[PDB]
Amino acid sequence: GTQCVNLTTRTQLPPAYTNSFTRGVYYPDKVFRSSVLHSTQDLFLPFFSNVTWFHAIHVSNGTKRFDNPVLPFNDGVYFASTEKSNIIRGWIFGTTLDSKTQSLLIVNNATNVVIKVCEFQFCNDPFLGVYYHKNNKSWMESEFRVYSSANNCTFEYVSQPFLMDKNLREFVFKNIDGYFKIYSKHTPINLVRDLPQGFSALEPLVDLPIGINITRFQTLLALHRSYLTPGDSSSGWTAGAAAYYVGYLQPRTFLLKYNENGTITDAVDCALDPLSETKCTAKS
Amino acid sequence: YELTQPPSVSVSPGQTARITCSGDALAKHYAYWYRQKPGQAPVLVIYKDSERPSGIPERFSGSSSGTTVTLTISGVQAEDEADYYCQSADSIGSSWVFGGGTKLTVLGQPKAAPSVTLFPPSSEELQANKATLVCLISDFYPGAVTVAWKADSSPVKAGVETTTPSKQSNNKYAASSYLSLTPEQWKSHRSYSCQVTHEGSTVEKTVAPTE
Amino acid sequence: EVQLVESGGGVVQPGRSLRLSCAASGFTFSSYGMHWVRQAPGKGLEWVTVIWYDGSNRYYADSVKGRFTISRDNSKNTLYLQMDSLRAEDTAVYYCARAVAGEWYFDYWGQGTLVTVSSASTKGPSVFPLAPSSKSTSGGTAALGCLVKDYFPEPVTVSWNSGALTSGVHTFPAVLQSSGLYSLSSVVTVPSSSLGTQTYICNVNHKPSNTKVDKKVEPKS
Ligand SMILES: *[C@@H]1O[C@H](CO[C@@H]2O[C@@H](C)[C@@H](O)[C@@H](O)[C@@H]2O)[C@@H](O[C@@H]2O[C@H](CO)[C@@H](O[C@@H]3O[C@H](CO[C@H]4O[C@H](CO)[C@@H](O)[C@H](O)[C@@H]4O)[C@@H](O)[C@H](O)[C@@H]3O)[C@H](O)[C@H]2NC(C)=O)[C@H](O)[C@H]1NC(C)=O
Ligand SMILES: *[C@@H]1O[C@H](CO[C@@H]2O[C@@H](C)[C@@H](O)[C@@H](O)[C@@H]2O)[C@@H](O[C@@H]2O[C@H](CO)[C@@H](O[C@@H]3O[C@H](CO)[C@@H](O)[C@H](O)[C@@H]3O)[C@H](O)[C@H]2NC(C)=O)[C@H](O)[C@H]1NC(C)=O
Ligand SMILES: *[C@@H]1O[C@H](CO[C@@H]2O[C@@H](C)[C@@H](O)[C@@H](O)[C@@H]2O)[C@@H](O[C@@H]2O[C@H](CO)[C@@H](O[C@@H]3O[C@H](CO)[C@@H](O)[C@H](O)[C@@H]3O)[C@H](O)[C@H]2NC(C)=O)[C@H](O)[C@H]1NC(C)=O
Ligand SMILES: *[C@@H]1O[C@H](CO[C@@H]2O[C@@H](C)[C@@H](O)[C@@H](O)[C@@H]2O)[C@@H](O)[C@H](O)[C@H]1NC(C)=O
Ligand SMILES: *[C@@H]1O[C@H](CO[C@@H]2O[C@@H](C)[C@@H](O)[C@@H](O)[C@@H]2O)[C@@H](O)[C@H](O)[C@H]1NC(C)=O
Ligand SMILES: *[C@@H]1O[C@H](CO)[C@@H](O)[C@H](O)[C@H]1NC(C)=O
Ligand SMILES: *[C@@H]1O[C@H](CO)[C@@H](O)[C@H](O)[C@H]1NC(C)=O
Ligand SMILES: OC[C@@H](O)[C@H](O)[C@@H](O)CO
Repeated sequence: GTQCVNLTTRTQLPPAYTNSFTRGVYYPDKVFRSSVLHSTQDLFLPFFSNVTWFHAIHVSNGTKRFDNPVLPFNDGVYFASTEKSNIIRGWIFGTTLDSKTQSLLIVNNATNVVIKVCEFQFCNDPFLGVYYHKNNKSWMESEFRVYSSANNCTFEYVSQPFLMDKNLREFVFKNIDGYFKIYSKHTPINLVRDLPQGFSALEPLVDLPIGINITRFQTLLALHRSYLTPGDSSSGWTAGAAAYYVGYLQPRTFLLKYNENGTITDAVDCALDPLSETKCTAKS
Repeated sequence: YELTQPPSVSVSPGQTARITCSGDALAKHYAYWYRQKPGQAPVLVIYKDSERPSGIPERFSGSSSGTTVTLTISGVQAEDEADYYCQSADSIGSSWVFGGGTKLTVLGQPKAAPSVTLFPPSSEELQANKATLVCLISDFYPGAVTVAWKADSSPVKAGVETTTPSKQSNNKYAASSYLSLTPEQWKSHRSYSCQVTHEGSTVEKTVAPTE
Repeated sequence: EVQLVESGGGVVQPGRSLRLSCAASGFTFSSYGMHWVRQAPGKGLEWVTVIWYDGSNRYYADSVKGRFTISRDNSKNTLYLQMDSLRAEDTAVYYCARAVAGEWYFDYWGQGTLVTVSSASTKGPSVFPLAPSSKSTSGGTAALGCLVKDYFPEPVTVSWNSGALTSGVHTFPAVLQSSGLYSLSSVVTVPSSSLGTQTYICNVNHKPSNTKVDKKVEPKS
């Protein structure tokens, strides 16, 4: 394992609230469909659903604040972020998030993604370190500060990075019948505060044969060396990009519009309103 | 994590002194340079390899190159003779590290030969069943001497305690050396000698129990 | 404006404990991380420990890990270092220093406090006269002195004739012997013609043992 760092400040950062508009839709399956409208019941992000915007770290005076909370998982999670800074590197999923139970660790870095399932003893304020190498004049990984120890490991997976390099990243996480399923999409945008209007379905990223309870998760962040000085001020980092959006999936019935190339271009939340209930009864 | 700098650098007045610091960490992070004069807290001279604090004159410039950073002092003057330390911190902010330090010596001071005074044991100490010979060495420069004691003509092997040289108010150096004997040892030899070697010159004083 | 003042240093046997304090003024103490750095006599700078602005995090050099505890009371603007299980190798001037905000160096330093770790026990000196000798002095003069032997800890003070005699006085730095005790010598050069008429007395003061000696230094017979 590694040593742990106490980052959470006495002064917390307040969450904001926004809507999902019509986002969070994803290809429920790998079945090809073309020029057709398909009805399916599954865990979807209801339209205009309650969404929370968290700021994990901030520099004001230059005062430091940190509040990177452990959130519930409920029936599934919609996660989104806007950052060109590669600050968000992954997530931790599990129940107790300590050595008493298994937990899922998903970490990205420049070269690969690592996914592990272990009895982890997690730091209260987990994170990854990065610093600016002055001779190579570039950013590099410093030290993991995520967990104190890890045993009983039952799953390890390595592949290519997907969080690395006006860019909206969207993820949906489900934990069903032993599989942790991840869907994602990258979209370019010109909006700052609120989730953009428009439609974009998320493509299947990976199904993982994990087989564990998940009731909570926490985001993993990469912090600059600049931020770890012993003072309360951080002059060497415009940390405002370290924020993310969280909504939650619900069992809903949706109509999905597949165009002639098999792409989902529109959807209907049948329970949203009478008009949608009508389009679902009519099936057109 | 460890920072290696040479223990001593000698330069002449007006010339440029260059003090190097090397270590793998220095390729990753900034280095910082401090000056310390005898009996004083260190003082920051260079930060972030090359930047000067407001109080630091332009004669101090910092450079870097791979795993080595360099403090350059142009126009070296007598007041710059001091110890200079390089410093860094690790990646994760858990550790700070100093180099071993470099003594910067400003040359141009002439050699000064030591004056040597040797006192025998006092009668009062002999009455206390102890015996100390006292060899006092003063007004010498460079501050480096070798002291040897002899019983009759044979070098003593033990009982000798010698100070490191210390800078006097007049910028020359002083030292003392003490030889501890039993009264029997003192009285059973014909004489004892303190021999002081400095810069290839030897001064030898000798005392005898007879007196 | 900014001031850092150390206190709590002194002389202690190995294995015992000691608590250093640093009283800060002239800046918003709580906004700055604080360091202790030490320096063994004749040796270089060794980083010892750091504490964050709010105490949330603490880091110690490996040499002191497990033995020393850094802490702070921001309401009193005071930084502390608790040194337990002291070892001889902890002998050093301990400096308090401020971590520059926004970088990795030290922008302000305390005046330092001396910590001496030694198994020697407090002992007052024996004082012996060094009877006058003209063998190593200039013409018409003689050198006489006092040997202040086997005392602990430092310092001793030596005056001559209660401070009336200052010209020609040289008090030498002490030797620290293998026994753990200090010895030093004080010699004054005086006119040879005075020896039969001027009485010479060295006033030796060792406050740690509450010892004073006034030694009369007579010519040999
Ligand atoms: C559904 O997919 C088809 C086929 O495209 C392939 O499959 C998709 C899924 C992607 O992977 C593509 O990258 C693949 O190439 C798309 O085909 C469109 O066809 C029309 C023409 O019917 C294109 O519009 C024209 O393109 C001309 C350029 O020549 C091209 O067409 C000729 C046909 O003779 C062909 O010989 C040549 O090799 C080229 O392929 C151009 O001169 C003309 O003015 C006009 O622009 C159109 O560009 C094609 N689409 C793309 C993306 O290239 C469908 O468009 C796609 N539908 C949807 C809704 O996405
Ligand atoms: C991105 O991250 C990977 C994975 O890092 C590993 O897993 C993480 C979850 C954390 O637990 C890390 O602490 C952990 O290292 C990095 O790849 C890893 O690099 C290390 C260092 O080179 C490898 O360790 C070595 O393995 C060899 C095996 O032959 C031993 O001989 C060595 O003594 C040493 O133990 C480790 O195997 C390697 N793992 C993988 C899966 O590649 C990767 O470097 C990092 N990217 C960057 C840019 O740093
Ligand atoms: C990160 O924070 C934890 C928790 O410490 C708690 O929060 C801090 C902000 C302070 O208010 C602490 O006073 C508070 O407990 C640190 O872990 C804790 O460290 C202290 C100091 O080492 C431990 O106290 C000691 O415990 C041992 C027995 O294990 C006794 O012998 C000692 O006399 C002393 O009482 C404390 O047990 C420990 N708590 C836990 C749960 O481990 C942690 O060190 C810190 N990380 C750092 C310093 O970077
Ligand atoms: C769901 O949204 C809640 C906000 O509720 C709305 O705002 C408050 C002030 C009231 O006006 C209420 O009637 C509104 O519906 C959040 O407090 C809550 O944390 C959100 N829950 C989740 C899981 O995102
Ligand atoms: C490692 O695991 C041992 C066996 O635990 C059992 O099997 C694993 C695969 C899980 O299914 C677990 O729930 C089971 O109870 C433990 O006996 C052992 O203590 C574990 N090691 C540590 C350090 O806890
Ligand atoms: C620094 O750059 C050189 C040249 O590209 C490279 O060989 C070296 O590995 C780099 N250093 C690190 C720590 O990556
Ligand atoms: C998942 O949670 C249920 C309780 O809701 C529990 O019965 C089951 O054992 C858990 N699964 C695992 C693998 O622990
Ligand atoms: O699960 C559906 C498959 O991902 C493809 O058929 C989609 O067209 C997206 O690429």
